[PDB]
Amino acid sequence: VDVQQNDSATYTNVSGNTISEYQRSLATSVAIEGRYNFFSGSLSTDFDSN
Amino acid sequence: TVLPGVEAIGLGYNPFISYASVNSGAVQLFDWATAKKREVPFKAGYFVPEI
Repeated sequence: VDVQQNDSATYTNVSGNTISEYQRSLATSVAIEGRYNFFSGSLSTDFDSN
Repeated sequence: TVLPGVEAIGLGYNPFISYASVNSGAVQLFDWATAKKREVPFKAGYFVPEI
């Protein structure tokens, strides 16, 4: 048997990192008024989406 | 003691497979366990074949 010295080392390192972020906002508002000498009217509407 | 590397010289070798490594090349051809040994002048206690 023929034995040869072969003292050796190898190293490898691979790493990946990722972040993804998405954001949305929506706002809506409506205000209405109505007037008559013997009547008053008001309406409001509000909407929010995230 | 034998000088490290005396097992690697005289190794039968293939030059195409790879650059200088003991993993290119097959088996030791020479009986240098048995040849006449000289001490190497710059390292006391280490010996090599006289050749």
